[PDB]
Amino acid sequence: VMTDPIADMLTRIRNANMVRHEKLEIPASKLKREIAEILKREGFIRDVEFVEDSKQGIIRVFLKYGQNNERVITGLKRISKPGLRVYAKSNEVPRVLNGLGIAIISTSQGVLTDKEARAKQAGGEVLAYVW
Amino acid sequence: AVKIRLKRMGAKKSPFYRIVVADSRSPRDGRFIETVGTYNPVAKPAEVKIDEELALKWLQTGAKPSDTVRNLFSSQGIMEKFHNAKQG
Amino acid sequence: PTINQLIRKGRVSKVENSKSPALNKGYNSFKKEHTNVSSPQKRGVCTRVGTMTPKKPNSALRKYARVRLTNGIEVTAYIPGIGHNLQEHSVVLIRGGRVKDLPGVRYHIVRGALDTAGVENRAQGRSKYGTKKPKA
Amino acid sequence: DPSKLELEERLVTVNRVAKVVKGGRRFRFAALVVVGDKNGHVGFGTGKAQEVPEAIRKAVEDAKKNLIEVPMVGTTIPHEIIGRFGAGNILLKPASEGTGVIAGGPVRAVLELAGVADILSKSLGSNTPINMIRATLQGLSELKRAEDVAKLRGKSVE
Amino acid sequence: SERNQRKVYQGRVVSDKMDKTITVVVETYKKHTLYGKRVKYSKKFKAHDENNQAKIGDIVKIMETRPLSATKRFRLVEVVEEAV
Amino acid sequence: ARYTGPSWKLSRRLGISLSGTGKELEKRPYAPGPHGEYGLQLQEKQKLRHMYGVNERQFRTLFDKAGKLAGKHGENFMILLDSRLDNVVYKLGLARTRRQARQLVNHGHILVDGSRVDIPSYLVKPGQTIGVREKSRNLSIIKESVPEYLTFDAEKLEGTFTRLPERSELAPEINEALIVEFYSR
RNA sequence: GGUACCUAACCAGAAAGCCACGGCUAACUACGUGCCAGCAGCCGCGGUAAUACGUAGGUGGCAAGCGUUGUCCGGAAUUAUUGGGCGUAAAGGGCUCGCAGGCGGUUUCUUAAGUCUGAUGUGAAAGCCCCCGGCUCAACCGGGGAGGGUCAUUGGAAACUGGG
RNA sequence: CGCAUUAGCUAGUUGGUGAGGUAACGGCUCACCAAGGCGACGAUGCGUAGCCGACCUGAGAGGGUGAUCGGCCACACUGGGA
Repeated sequence: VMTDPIADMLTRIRNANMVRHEKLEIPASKLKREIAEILKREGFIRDVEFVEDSKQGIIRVFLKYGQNNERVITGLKRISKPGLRVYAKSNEVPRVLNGLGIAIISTSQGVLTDKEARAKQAGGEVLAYVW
Repeated sequence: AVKIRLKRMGAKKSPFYRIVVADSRSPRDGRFIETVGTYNPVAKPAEVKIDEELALKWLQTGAKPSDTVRNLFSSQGIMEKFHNAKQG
Repeated sequence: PTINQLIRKGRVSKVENSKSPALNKGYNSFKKEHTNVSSPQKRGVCTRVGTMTPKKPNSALRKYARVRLTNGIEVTAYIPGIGHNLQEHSVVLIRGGRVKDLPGVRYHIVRGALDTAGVENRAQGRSKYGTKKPKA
Repeated sequence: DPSKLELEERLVTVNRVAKVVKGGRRFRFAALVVVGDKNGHVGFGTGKAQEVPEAIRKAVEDAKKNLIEVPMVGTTIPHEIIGRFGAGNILLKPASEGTGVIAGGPVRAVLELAGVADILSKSLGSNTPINMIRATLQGLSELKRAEDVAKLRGKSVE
Repeated sequence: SERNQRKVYQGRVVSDKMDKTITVVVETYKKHTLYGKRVKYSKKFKAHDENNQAKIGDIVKIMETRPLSATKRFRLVEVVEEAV
Repeated sequence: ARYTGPSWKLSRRLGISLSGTGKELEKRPYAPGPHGEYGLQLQEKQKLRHMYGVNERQFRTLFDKAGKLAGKHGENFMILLDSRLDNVVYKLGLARTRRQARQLVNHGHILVDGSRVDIPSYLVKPGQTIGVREKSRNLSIIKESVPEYLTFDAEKLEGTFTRLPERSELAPEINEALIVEFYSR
């Protein structure tokens, strides 16, 4: 049964992105919405749209390919997993591909990028890396 | 009793001492309560440095300085500060 | 394995047993038991001295001794160098070093130590053969 | 393109290889060769021949046809990568100036001819030189330039 | 200045069969050193309860004391939640 | 120990002039004996060691000490090596060769801030004034016998280490990266 | 202990060995031996051209040391958390039902055990590292600092995990 | 720390009530009463070990050591008592 919904969203992207699909549709949650909002603000995806429903909702994500059909997302990794969580101190907040990629950290301050979190001097649950 | 005495550090023919507060039964270079300063009799002149606030704290608790420590305290003017405190 | 599976039953490192296991005992006379003490050489008494045939494709007469060590273990040793003075009842010093081509031979006798004499007319690698520096 | 750059070559190895035939064995010389400008272009070839000096010359020509461009920030690469090519598995971590090329065997040939001066590395997999160099070049092909990402992501390099 | 504090532990009762004596259990999460997963650890404690208030199942508070026997180093303070 | 052997065959093996003049490599610029990557790394280490004339154990530790400093490891490693007093004496021109400069120091002809230093491997620091002692002011070898990081005065026979070299001043024959490589094994 | 140190006088005079040299691995030739004597960590070498045996000349690496053995760690992303796997290479339980255990969809409120963060106390001295200073240098020694807790105590934040 | 090719272990044992004893709390001891207590989170047994600051190795995680120096413990022919 579904155990990691976040991993699933990351994997959905990864897979769509592998076959250069235009868009994909992920069952929503508050955190999935927040993740997707980050990806947009960092320019890993073109757009995100929220479709409401009787069930949980749907997030539509629109993948972003540069000219020469180059993928903007190279990779996405789930770090903290259900079967072994990972938390980072503020000084240990991970750099991803030496700054070209990003880390999404769930913090008390909120779900932030690595840059974001390091500025607010926060740590928290390291959800994913994206490069 | 609690003493104030010299702990031998340094190397074979070049002694250096730290002035430590120590119970009497403790081994010379072993267990001690607090470091109070440092005496380097080898240099010319003998380099002495003492942290009064502790030295006096421990004189007034009734740690007794060993003969040399006493004389080191004298030259920095501790023994005066100790004597004048018991009066005023 | 899953993390939970490691928490339950961890990783188990291998055992790396000694290349020279007769050096790695002692013997306590009073207790009559083996000690577990590694040593860099041992002493022992030659119970036999002979020659062995190497395993193929090598061919020679390889000079060996059958030594009973101070710790009461009995071991075959190789006798290196050209020509030696070991008979039965010689007191020898064995070191570590298997001879590859001699099945059973895990130790080398030390030349120049105890009753084992140095190699005669050796002039290069002398120290490895227990031989003093010829001139003066 | 290879006829405007001036390339140093390095022989990585030469195996004698052997095909069974009716009356015995046909021995040839398979020369594996890296070549580079020492300014961010590197690449490798093989040549097979009946005599060694020709096998090298064939391999060198091959390497000039299959160059790649290595992205380099300062004297190092932009960011960490793990270049895989079947069992070949090379870690490449960027390093501070004056570090030197801390790398092993074939991987060193590639990086030194590429013109990386400061890099950490480690062969985490196979050491068969062909697939070690393949892996290394996979790695160097997958390095992303910080300007190129910024144009992809629609951001500043700052 | 004020008194220094004894340790307090909120736990669950797992026996009442002894006279005036409950066996509380405290369940806490100790990290594994190597792996980093938190693991459920249980520590039983004998505590002294004078009026036999606490029964098997109850979520009790306890406080450390001087030794009250070979094993009892705690007294029952409160019964925070009763059994079902 | 020190190497007291022939100075030329070292130059000839390495394929550089260690004296800096060229003269070991005038007649026979090829290896000693009848036959005239690890190699090249080793060659480069032995280049720099044999030039300045230190034994490996002291050289490997002078490299470990230079690592702790801030900047390029190879660069800073050459800088200390240059600071050695035997070398500074030789650079100030008080001696014709490094082996003379050593012996000058070792036998106690040199002063550093007025005081006798009889240690070739003394690591000279900026500000410090190298001088000859008064017993040895009229040594033949000194009278017989300069970079910008140093300053000299041939009247007074006393120099000064005014700054640290900077690497462009030091021996450009040396690829110090190779030596940093040599040690990373 | 007339010991360190210092001054004066005399003499290159009294003071270099050890291992290696086929590859790994720096540095090669000759003679002797001829699967023998021997070498060897490994691949192996030795039956007439032996750079691998023994010697000699030289060369190389170190140096008052140099080799050898033993033991430990590394090389060994070779018990793999970092950091491996299981079609055919070693590796999917013969198959179920399941107790414990591990894991758990979506929203909102709340707690705050986890988690993040602050302050305080403590984690001796020496050591290691850093910055200085003393021995002619260094080793060594000293001073000031830093580090180091599944740490205690007491405040904050509340997304995530755990309660309710 | 190792061992399940060690799974049960305990009967002053676990708790209580008194008294005695101790510098002091306490099965510490004794009497009486109760039936408890511990253990698959590994009890119990067997084997091995003084522990630590540190030290060695390693990119680190980790592994190995616990000479010297400092802390703590234990022991003083062996077993027991004052």
